[PDB]
Amino acid sequence: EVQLQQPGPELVKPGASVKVSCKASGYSFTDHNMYWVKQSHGKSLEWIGSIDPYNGGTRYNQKFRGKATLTVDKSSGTAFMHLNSLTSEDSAVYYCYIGSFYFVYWGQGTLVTVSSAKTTPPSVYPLAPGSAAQTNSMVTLGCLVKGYFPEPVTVTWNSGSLSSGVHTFPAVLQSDLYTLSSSVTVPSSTWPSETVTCNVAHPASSTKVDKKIVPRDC
Amino acid sequence: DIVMTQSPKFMSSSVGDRVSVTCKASQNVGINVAWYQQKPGQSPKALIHSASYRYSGVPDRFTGSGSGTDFTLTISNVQSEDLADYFCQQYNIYPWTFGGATKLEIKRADAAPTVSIFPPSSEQLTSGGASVVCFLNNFYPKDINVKWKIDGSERQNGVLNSWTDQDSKDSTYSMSSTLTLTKDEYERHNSYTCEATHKTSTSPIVKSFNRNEC
Ligand SMILES: C[C@]12CC[C@H]3[C@@H](CCC4=CC(=O)CC[C@@]43C)[C@@H]1CC[C@@H]2O
Repeated sequence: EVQLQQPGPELVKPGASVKVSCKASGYSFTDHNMYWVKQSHGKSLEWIGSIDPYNGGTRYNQKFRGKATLTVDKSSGTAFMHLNSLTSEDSAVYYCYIGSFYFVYWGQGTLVTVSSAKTTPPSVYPLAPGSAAQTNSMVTLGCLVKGYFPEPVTVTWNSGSLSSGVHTFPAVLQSDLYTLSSSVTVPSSTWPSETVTCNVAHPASSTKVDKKIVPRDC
Repeated sequence: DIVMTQSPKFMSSSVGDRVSVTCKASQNVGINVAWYQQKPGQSPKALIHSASYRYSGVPDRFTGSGSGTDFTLTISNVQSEDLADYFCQQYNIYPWTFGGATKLEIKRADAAPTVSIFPPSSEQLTSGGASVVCFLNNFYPKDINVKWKIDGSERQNGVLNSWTDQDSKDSTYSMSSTLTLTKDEYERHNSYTCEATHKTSTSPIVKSFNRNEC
């Protein structure tokens, strides 16, 4: 089945370049043009350009000419978008996608952050109720994911098998560091008697942490 | 370049109501207009091509109309899962261009926030910092205020707040509030209070702990 796999997030210094890839499978590669699209935080979408794997021809949005260069490597079915002279204006999710009358398929996008600030792994802190407890109710637990750069982190609960009751809040940026929290709500009869664990992944620093929530010690 | 001007920017609808989003092109684009839905943290999903052709797998509650410059996406019998951004795109002429997103909120009965307060973890205390977290979960409508008190005194510096997108299941909102202090300031005071003020009540929901106190 059709897949467009794009790599994970990129942090780049101002003035540098980045090359984002889009690996295609599950269909005949030359059947479809590959479109590239920019989504900046809270702005709309911008078509960057397209490339046609059949003949290698390219078409560019004039606003991106001189800045984006589209190539394909047919031997691995991979399209590439090279972006030079990067500034913070270029921080965005970059997408590749294909389409026809019959379907449209987008890749998951590659977040590119253009910043001078350094990568910093998160500190992960369990949030457990202060000695208060309750009977026959719900209990809300949490995880504080503090002091990291760049975005994103991913947070799951019990490796993602706890789904309902979960709120993961958008990170806040302060002085070159992000902080977010996540809460989970489970019946009081299931915790602390059954384990609840917060899983935090920070791909930019290759950080993976599991923080079990344990009752506060008085 | 064709400019696609979308309206309204925000729309609010009860389940079962009929919503419509309009998309006005600055020049004629025939019928080469598509409509997209994008839920938070997800890639865009095509709904409609050629202004009125629904894609395979899209519910029949989604319809498109219009030609030339005026285009309209209609959602009949709106469902809570339809909460998303929506936007149009013209692909009649290069460069292809997109309208700005319309955010659809689904209406629901008012709910008071569920408030919980959490003291700093011991592992954060060992590193010389102290963050106090308060969750205000699953409330409607989206407006809400939170106040911190330290030993009964209002505390305004050092607070950072964050708000979720509308919940896909129960159509509510949540907010997190974090008060961050040095370990020293945290250990110079005893009482820590989170207060939530929401239209569901004229009385704040108060939540507290003392730095001692089994
Ligand atoms: C523009 C579009 C991608 C390109 C598609 C278009 C539908 C019509 C179409 C048919 C083709 O065979 C070429 C690609 C195109 C031109 C899609 C509608 C939405 C999607 O973004």
